[PDB]
Amino acid sequence: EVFNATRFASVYAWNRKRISNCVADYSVLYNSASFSTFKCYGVSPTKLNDLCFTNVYADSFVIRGDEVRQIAPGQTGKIADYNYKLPDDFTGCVIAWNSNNLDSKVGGNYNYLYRLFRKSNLKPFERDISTEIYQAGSTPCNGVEGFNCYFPLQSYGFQPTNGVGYQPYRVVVLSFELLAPATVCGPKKSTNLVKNKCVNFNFNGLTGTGVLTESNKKFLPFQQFGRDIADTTDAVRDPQTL
Amino acid sequence: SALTQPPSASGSPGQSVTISCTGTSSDVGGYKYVSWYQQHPGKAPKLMIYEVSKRPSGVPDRFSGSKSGNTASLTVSGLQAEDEADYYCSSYEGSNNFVVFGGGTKLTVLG
Amino acid sequence: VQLVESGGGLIQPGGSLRLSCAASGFTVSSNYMSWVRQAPGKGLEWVSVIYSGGSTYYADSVKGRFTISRDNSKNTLYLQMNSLRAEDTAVYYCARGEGWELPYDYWGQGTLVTVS
Amino acid sequence: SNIIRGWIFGTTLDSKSLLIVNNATNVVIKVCEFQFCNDPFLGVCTFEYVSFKNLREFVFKNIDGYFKIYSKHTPINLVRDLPQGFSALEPLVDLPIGINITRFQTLLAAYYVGYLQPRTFLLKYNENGTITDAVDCALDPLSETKCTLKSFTVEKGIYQTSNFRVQPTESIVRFPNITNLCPFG
Ligand SMILES: *[C@@H]1O[C@H](CO)[C@@H](O[C@@H]2O[C@H](CO)[C@@H](O)[C@H](O)[C@H]2NC(C)=O)[C@H](O)[C@H]1NC(C)=O
Ligand SMILES: *[C@@H]1O[C@H](CO)[C@@H](O[C@@H]2O[C@H](CO)[C@@H](O)[C@H](O)[C@H]2NC(C)=O)[C@H](O)[C@H]1NC(C)=O
Ligand SMILES: *[C@@H]1O[C@H](CO)[C@@H](O)[C@H](O)[C@H]1NC(C)=O
Ligand SMILES: *[C@@H]1O[C@H](CO)[C@@H](O)[C@H](O)[C@H]1NC(C)=O
Ligand SMILES: *[C@@H]1O[C@H](CO)[C@@H](O)[C@H](O)[C@H]1NC(C)=O
Repeated sequence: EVFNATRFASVYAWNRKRISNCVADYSVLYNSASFSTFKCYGVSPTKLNDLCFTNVYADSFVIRGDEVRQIAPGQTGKIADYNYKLPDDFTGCVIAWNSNNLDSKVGGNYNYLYRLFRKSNLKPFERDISTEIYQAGSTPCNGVEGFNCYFPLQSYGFQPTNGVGYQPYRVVVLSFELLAPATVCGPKKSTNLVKNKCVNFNFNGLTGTGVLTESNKKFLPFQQFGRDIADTTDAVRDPQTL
Repeated sequence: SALTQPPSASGSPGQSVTISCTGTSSDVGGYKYVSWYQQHPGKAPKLMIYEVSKRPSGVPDRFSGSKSGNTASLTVSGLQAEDEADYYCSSYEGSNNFVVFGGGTKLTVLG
Repeated sequence: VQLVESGGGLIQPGGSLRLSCAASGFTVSSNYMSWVRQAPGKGLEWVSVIYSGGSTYYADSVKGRFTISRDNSKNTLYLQMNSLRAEDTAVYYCARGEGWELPYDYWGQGTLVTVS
Repeated sequence: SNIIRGWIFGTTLDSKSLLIVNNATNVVIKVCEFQFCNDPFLGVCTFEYVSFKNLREFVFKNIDGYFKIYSKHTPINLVRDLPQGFSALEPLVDLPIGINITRFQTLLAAYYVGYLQPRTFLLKYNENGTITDAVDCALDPLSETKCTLKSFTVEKGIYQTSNFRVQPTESIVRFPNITNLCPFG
């Protein structure tokens, strides 16, 4: 939904999306080759599926080519200063890729506005959408936009023949929050099932070694183990085929 | 890399003269914005044509040359006795906010 | 837009000049500004910028040594330098503007600065 | 008439929580910091979910951020009050929300409301694994005996169950009468 969206959001209204109760296979998109860069910050590109965060945040905005390099932890640059201010301890992976084949259009794509000028940089992840026309000089503008008075936003107009420094690179940056139980985790493999062999099993929670034989014990619809009169494991419900 | 040009381009008074502005496609064929410059000897650096389809508020009209892809060119029409000066160029690199300029086009109008 | 620079001179390797461009006509706070210089008989040389969020940039020869600052209000505007060599003689001029976008249209009066 | 539908939880219950609507077509949940009226009733958000004659029991306990909701829709034909009898409760859901909950409510018959306590029961699982009976091991001497034996039938005799002591009533604290602050400066 977020990556393959048809309607991306402009950068002056840069987006955010809390995602919970998810199984997030980061690698099925890491091995996509449709990206310009998977520049993880805080963690590695792989070795995410073994992580369990509370929520992840999917920003969905588009920038130019060099503004990708602008996007990085604790940077100094127009977008990192007036549109999307990463904190320096940002835990995630910026995932940007050109869309000059997709979002560009003849004559230009004038639907994108970047925060042209404003008095000061933002807080981390501060979503500034206020369109208060720039105040400067010595007087408020009152809409006329006189000298030193300007609009805080500037249209892009993506021309399909613009260089890599001006081509649309739809960017989507993810963040990791840990507070509470973790509802988002990468998937877990599940091997084949071997019976009648002393194996070192590991069912979803519990471990141990034994010889798994097809039984006839009839658990209740919700149970997961069994136990013996001395509280030793005696049966396990196969979590793929019950 | 820099907007290097032939520093001397001449022509007859009243007719037109082309003052070029040449750099690499990393910028000149990338942005929407290129700005032109000119300086009468001693005068402050005076921009000529920014946002090539645009000019400043009251600056006269016989300016506004264009950008022909990888190479720009200023087309001054109606050369008058006040059209003798030095010309320059200006635009932006593709790195670290770097703003680029021209090598210095001394517009030598024949006296 | 009455901007009047002040502070040029001639400096042996080690000194530091602090220019002072008054900002009477145009706020430098909650605004932007750029510093430039021109070698006699040459196109311009961008030497410094100051964004609204205090961001700063310098060109090759001046990054790491050139240090621009200014007071909180629209009083003044500086350009400090360090480790001067014989290469840096060029007439100074102030340039109202910031980067390529929002071009340089308004300018200063010009302070003759010579480094050798 | 399927009246008692919803719930509400939390710690302030006004702009600062849970919810379980059942608005006649689709079970709902939420954790959005709702603003429900001070008189919630049904006429005629790091989470979400969609989809007398009956006694729809429940149990809610939120320990370690998990909000488990056991249940049982056991039926009856009764008109007065809680029908004496036994029916275990089978865990229905488990939400990993992690609020602090120290208040709740109801939406819309009767609805009794116990309060759990850190007991110690002796459950009797039958051949299927279904609980069939239990012995509150702090109820009465007979139950404490059934507990210490781990059996539901206690043969004649005399069994030792607990160790009884008197608890101290007062707290006598005597100290030498000194008022001078100690010369630590
Ligand atoms: C887990 O996924 C497996 C995937 O195969 C399911 O197994 C299938 O169950 C259907 C039941 O109609 C049968 O066709 C086969 O027994 C299995 N294979 C296929 C290809 O369908 C299994 O039902 C799933 N179980 C749970 C609890 O999700
Ligand atoms: C354990 O559960 C089984 C059902 O799974 C019970 O046995 C069934 O009881 C019903 C009565 O409603 C009979 O109609 C079935 O014929 C029984 N089937 C079998 C295979 O027993 C059983 O009674 C339960 N255990 C105990 C101790 O009652
Ligand atoms: C019931 O609640 C759900 C929860 O979102 C809502 O979508 C729906 O409109 C409500 N009404 C009906 C008739 O389902
Ligand atoms: C819940 O209580 C714990 C007790 O220390 C406290 O740390 C935490 O902030 C509380 N959270 C909420 C949401 O009330
Ligand atoms: C010693 O100094 C500390 C800090 O100034 C002060 O709190 C304390 O009262 C002093 N000792 C006495 C005996 O007053």
